Amino acid sequence: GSELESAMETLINVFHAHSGKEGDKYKLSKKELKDLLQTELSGFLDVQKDADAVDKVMKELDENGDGEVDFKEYVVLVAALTVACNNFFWETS
Amino acid sequence: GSELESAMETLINVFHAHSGKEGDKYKLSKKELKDLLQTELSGFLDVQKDADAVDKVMKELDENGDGEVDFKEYVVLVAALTVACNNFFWETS
Amino acid sequence: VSPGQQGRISHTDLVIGCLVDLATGLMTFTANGKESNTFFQVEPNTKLFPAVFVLPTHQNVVQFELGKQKNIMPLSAAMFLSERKNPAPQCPPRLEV
Amino acid sequence: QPIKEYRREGPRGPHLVGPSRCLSHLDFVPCPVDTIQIVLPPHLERIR
Amino acid sequence: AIMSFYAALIDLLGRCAPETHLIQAGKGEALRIRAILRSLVPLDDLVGIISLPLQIPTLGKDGALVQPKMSASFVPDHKASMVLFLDRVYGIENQDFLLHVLDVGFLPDMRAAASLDTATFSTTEMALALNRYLCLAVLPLITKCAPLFAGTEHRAIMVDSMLHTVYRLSRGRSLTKAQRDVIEDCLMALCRYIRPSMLQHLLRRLVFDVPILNEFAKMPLKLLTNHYERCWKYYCLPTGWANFGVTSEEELHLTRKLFWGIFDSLAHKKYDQELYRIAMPCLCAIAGALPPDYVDASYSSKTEKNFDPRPVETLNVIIPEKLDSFINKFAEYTHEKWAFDKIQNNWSYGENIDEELKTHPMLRPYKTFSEKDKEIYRWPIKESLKAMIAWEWTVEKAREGEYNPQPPDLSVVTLSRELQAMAEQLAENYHNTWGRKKKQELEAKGGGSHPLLVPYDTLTAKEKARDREKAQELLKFLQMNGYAVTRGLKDMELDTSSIEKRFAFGFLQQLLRWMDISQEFIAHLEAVVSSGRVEKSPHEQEIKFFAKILLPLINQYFTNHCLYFLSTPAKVLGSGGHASNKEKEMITSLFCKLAALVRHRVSLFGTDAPAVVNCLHILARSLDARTVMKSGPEIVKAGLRSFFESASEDIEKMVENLRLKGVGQNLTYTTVALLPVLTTLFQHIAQHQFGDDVILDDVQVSCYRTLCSIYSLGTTRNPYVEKLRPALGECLARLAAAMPVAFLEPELNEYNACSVYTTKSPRERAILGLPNSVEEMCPDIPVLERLMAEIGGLAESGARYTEMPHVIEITLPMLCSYLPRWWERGPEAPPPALPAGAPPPCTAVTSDHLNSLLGNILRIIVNNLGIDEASWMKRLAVFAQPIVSRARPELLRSHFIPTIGRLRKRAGKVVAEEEQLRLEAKAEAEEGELLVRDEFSVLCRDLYALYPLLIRYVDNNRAHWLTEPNPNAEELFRMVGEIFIYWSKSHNFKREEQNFVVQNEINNMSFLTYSVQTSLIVATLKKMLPIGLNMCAPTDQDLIVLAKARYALKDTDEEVREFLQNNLNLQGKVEGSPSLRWQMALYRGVPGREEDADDPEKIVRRVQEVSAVLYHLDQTEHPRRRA
Amino acid sequence: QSRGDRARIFRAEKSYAVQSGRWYFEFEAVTTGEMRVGWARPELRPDVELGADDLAYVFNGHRGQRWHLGSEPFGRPWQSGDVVGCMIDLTENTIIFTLNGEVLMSDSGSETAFRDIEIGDGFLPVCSLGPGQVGHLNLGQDVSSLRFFAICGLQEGFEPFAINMQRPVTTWFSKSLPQFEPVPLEHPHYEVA
Ligand SMILES: [Ca+2]
Ligand SMILES: [Ca+2]
Ligand SMILES: [Ca+2]
Ligand SMILES: [Ca+2]
Repeated sequence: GSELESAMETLINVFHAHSGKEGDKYKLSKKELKDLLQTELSGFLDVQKDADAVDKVMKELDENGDGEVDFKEYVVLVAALTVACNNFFWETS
Repeated sequence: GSELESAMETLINVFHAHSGKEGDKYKLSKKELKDLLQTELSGFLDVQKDADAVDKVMKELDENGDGEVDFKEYVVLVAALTVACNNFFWETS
Repeated sequence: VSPGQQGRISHTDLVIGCLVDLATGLMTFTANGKESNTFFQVEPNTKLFPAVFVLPTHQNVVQFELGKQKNIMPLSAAMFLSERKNPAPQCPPRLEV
Repeated sequence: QPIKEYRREGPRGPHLVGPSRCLSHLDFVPCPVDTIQIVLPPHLERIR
Repeated sequence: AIMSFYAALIDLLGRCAPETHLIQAGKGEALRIRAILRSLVPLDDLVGIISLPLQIPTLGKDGALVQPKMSASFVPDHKASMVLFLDRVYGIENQDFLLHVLDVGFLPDMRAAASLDTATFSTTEMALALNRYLCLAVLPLITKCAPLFAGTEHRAIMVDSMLHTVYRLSRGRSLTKAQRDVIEDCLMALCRYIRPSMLQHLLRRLVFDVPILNEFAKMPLKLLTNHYERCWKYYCLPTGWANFGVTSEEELHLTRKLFWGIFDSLAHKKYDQELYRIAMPCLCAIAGALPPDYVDASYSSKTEKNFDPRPVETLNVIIPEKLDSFINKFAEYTHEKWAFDKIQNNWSYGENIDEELKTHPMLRPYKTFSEKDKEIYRWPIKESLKAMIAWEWTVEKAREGEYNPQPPDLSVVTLSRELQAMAEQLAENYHNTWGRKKKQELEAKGGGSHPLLVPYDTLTAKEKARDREKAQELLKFLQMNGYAVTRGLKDMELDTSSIEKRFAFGFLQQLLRWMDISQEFIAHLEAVVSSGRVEKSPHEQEIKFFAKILLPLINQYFTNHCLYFLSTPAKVLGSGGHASNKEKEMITSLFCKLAALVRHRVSLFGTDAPAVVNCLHILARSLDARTVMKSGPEIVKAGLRSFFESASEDIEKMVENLRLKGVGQNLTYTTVALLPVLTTLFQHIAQHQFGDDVILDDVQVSCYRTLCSIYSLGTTRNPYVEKLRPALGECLARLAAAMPVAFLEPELNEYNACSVYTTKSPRERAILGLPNSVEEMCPDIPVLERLMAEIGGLAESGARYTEMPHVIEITLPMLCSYLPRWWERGPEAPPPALPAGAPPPCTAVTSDHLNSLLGNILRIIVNNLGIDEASWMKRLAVFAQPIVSRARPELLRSHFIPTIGRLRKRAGKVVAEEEQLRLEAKAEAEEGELLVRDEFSVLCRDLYALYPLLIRYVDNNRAHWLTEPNPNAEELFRMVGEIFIYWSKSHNFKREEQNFVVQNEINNMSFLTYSVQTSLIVATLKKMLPIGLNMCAPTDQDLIVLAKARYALKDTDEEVREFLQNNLNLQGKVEGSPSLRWQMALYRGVPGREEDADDPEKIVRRVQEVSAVLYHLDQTEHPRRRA
Repeated sequence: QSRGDRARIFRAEKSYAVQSGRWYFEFEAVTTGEMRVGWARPELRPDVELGADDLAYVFNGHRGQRWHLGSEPFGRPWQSGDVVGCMIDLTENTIIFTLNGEVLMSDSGSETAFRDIEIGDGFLPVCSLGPGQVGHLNLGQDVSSLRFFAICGLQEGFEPFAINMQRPVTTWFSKSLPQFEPVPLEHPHYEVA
């Protein structure tokens, strides 16, 4: 419903926050991306704890290789993983 | 902190609740998805005119060829819809 | 109703016959064939409607029987002038509850 | 007064009147709440 | 082979059967084919085949499995073809036929499958085939035909049997997931359409099945949610849901038992996302359905407790000789009472028992009564007394107790509440013994549940009576023989206490206990977040339960039953029933505790904070302050006063911080919760007129501090301040409405009885922090006269919103909410107490003050017309709606007419721009299109801003205008009509109308008391149109009829004027029709009309105006995600 | 007394049933107690309460409710002397109730009190006066006598119910004197064979 609309709105809010946190126009540098991540998902997600994972995620997110992430890429993949977690939780765990 | 988790859990509540009442308790059947979208978005969706459009979009959205929309597929599509809404925001001028 | 039978669902049916002698203006009542003390006297030229007041207690509530005992005319003969001397019981369509 | 009237005259026209409340002979019988069963506690008798 | 062939042939024919849509369309070929098939296969033969029984496996031959050779016998798949043919060809449409086939052929099959569901038989080939046959052919058919089940009371026993059987089969194991889904869908489909009273027995089973909250229990949650949501009318309304009767006492008892069982089990159980999300709707539904004031006939303080049928242990304990004497006495009494039953049945003594003979050999005196039968009669009594001893029930002889039967009479002897309860538990033990016997029988049979296996208490009252006769007989014989027995009933200790026993009472008490738990774990969470951050969170279970269940439950319950909590005993606002003073007290306690819980701790709640605040709003709405203030515990009184005082402290703390981590926390807490919740509380107080009673003493002092701090903040200037201004203004307006002291009129305060100074003694209010003089309560607030003179001066200056941002946002709402509240308290108002000695009014407000005020607001808006952004304007209009009711008539000529006229001129100019743009094409058209769009948007904003005042004014003065002709009113009609003409002409104007009403979240119907009918412009035109018709002459209606035709022809305005001019002598004739006669009569009866219709130019202009209005009114009334 | 019989019903005669058009009449409540007013079909039953059956559509004042096949809150209660104007528009199949010349509105805000009415036999003015109440039914035989007709209804084109009836409209009331009547052939409970 409008609640799901507000969910997309929250995604957009959090994105634009860290896109301008370091001033990277509207696109997440490696540092913006890291800080973003450990801010939004405290717990299940790791960037400081897993810097090699952060680097591999930099490469994977930036298939284009730009090193910056716009809205499409992370929305797709991050939404997929973050929702599929609970689907697995119900299924088995 | 956990605001993206809040958005994600709200998403889960909404689409699971919209799946269960109408059909199989978890996944997204065609009728489930049609009524779900009706519940979800108003004043923006163009699919309201024809449920056969919902049917064919379901057919594509089920590249796995099962007639049931997977949660990951649905979330990635609604992320693309977030993409469309951000494009709407920019188009505004 | 007998006092002994009182308080028990009776397996029998009760029959109450109401007799009116028009010439003498007299009315009597007989229960199951046994005469009852209750009697009434009425003025001449009075009109009386057969009647029953009942609180339903079973599917089968009551029945108006227009019979005739020995040497007593039925009700239809009194009710209709044409049948004034006919002794065979009748229930023409006009007669209804 | 008239008895069991349903119509009355008035300034603008006829008034339709609904059924009237009627007093019953029993209404005159004074019925207080029974009190014989009640026995006075001593702490209430001294106040009595 | 032969059964297979015939089944295959029938299946083939059924498949050949035409589709339902073709049959409905009536295709002759399809109807012919269906007729041929019906002739080939007789229906009765299909019913017989479905009826035919299937051999089922048995545990015979020394516990072995006798499974029929599937390939060599009659199999469910064979019946599947028959069912398919019966559905496709003959179809089921008659309720009687449905019941007939169901009973004869289907119901036996589902009974057999349920029976075979046991462990040994679960995996048998025949059992699996039955599951397949059912879930593939039978269950879907019943689901499709479910609606026919309405009004089936005549076969109620069979319907209830079907429901029980289907539920048992659903629980059955070894089912595939699809099979279980089909069965569950059938269950919901049946329960949706079947009558509520039917569900009594099924719900009774569920009361015991669900509370365990196992995996198999989830479907019942949805089932109960749907049923209770659908039938809430039938369960709570005293009258009962239309045509469906009313709930029964036992049914309501089952409802309460189920509610509390689910509540306790959910509270105890650890977290589970799916289970909690499924539960919360169910708990809300039962909470709504159950009556607020319902009281159970029987209450169990002990609240004892797939099923446990073991009886209460009695054999372990021994029997005293005293109780043995009682055993002999009750044995002879029971023998005598049995002989009394025999004499009632006409049975006598005999040599042997024979029904026809009606004689009995044991019908002999107790002296000759055989020992074996004597032991038979005594042993139940021995067991009962041993059960009493095991339960610790102690029986003491006060005195010894006192063929042709001679039974001691028990009717005269009664039983206290204790003894009635004891009879209940004795019947419970007897029923448990019965269930133990049934348990041995079911063990031998290999499965199943006896219908009476369900707990005794859950059993219906009449069914409970069956064991209660013997239980209560034993209890009364104990009493007569002199046994005094008592265990110290906590039930009697509680006493009847109907108020405490009300369901709402227990619900609220549990809520308060959970509230204490909330305080505890919020303190723990605050400590851990402050220091020693760690993730154990032992209360995590309680936190999740609170947030997920209790808060939504609070919201739903106190929204659905707000009326019951507010209705006073004297006056019943709701449908029926009124809460107790104690119930109101716990409501207030909950409100204060929740306010304290959320105080300064909103960030901790986070995503749950909005739900918490919604619960605050609902509790504030349902709160009844007047009763508690008049009478209530000093502790709850102090809780409410402390909430008010802390709110004042928080808002003043705002004020100074705003003037410039804890500060930011206070800011966000006040912005999110304290201000809106306080606003809602004040609004409720104002609506219910509770202000005089509730706002007194310390409450008044806190309210003064809040008011004056808000006003000082408003006077202060800052960007974040102007951000906060709207909410502050709304809150202060509500506070002004609630306030019972004329703060704006200190000079006359002494008259006000309801004032802090008058109530408190001079010796008092010095110990308190109260200024000696009322003027110093706070001097910053100006007096009413100076406020009025100022606001008039600024209005005349016509300065800008930016010039006076504080005024419009705060002072105007304050003052427009102030005048109405104090107008009645002041003079010049209906004086109901005129005959009695009336003290001089505390306020001096008069209608002229309100009139001047309204003229001022009109002046400010008219001055501010045309500005790019005036979002404050809509809020000002809504806040100013209340005053307009008393506006004096001359306002229309002084302010409205020029005001709306300027807007009419602006509309003309902008539409002129629109036609010029239309003439422009391509890039010329595109440029300036957004321009004209913006002018339309700002004009629409101003237009909505102005109307609601105008609408409410019209409502008040329409009587005057329509009673007596008014040239000014006629001019206003012309003007509004022209505006509507522009509206109808310009499509862009309409779309911008919709854009504004949607974007600005305007509730369009609220102003009247979103669609075109809801659109204000058409609403305004309709509201004024009667004046336009009235000012016209009845005769001229034919001219309007012709003018509307010309407008349909799309002729120019001058063209239609000239048409009427040349057709001027086409006037209607009074002699022509009679209606015109009384039209003419009324028209003449109204004065001043002898001068009407003197000029044909007047006639034609009037007709043209009205026709232009009606034609466009008729046009109005009657006409990317996918990409 | 029995509540099914407690209130007297006064209706117009059956021969005045209106099949089409827009009709108006007024009902002044000389007392604030229980009183219903509206439109009933010609086959209205004396014993059944107004608006508790499909036959009648009415507005009850003392509580502020609209009755048809039950009750639903609607409008506001009147005070003594208030005039309820009842309007029926058969071209639109709607019934409107106005108080003191102002149109009453339901909770949803809809102006029409009742909607989607099938003409059927027709409609007649009707009122029900609970015990101890007095009302005044103006059917517009003298158009000037009406109080709020000009303010509301006149411009809308509604007609006084008896605007052109030279003789006063005849009324039938629910006389509460029991009398014997033949057992109905379709009586739900009692069957005579
Ligand atoms: Ca960026
Ligand atoms: Ca990238
Ligand atoms: Ca699904
Ligand atoms: Ca798929």
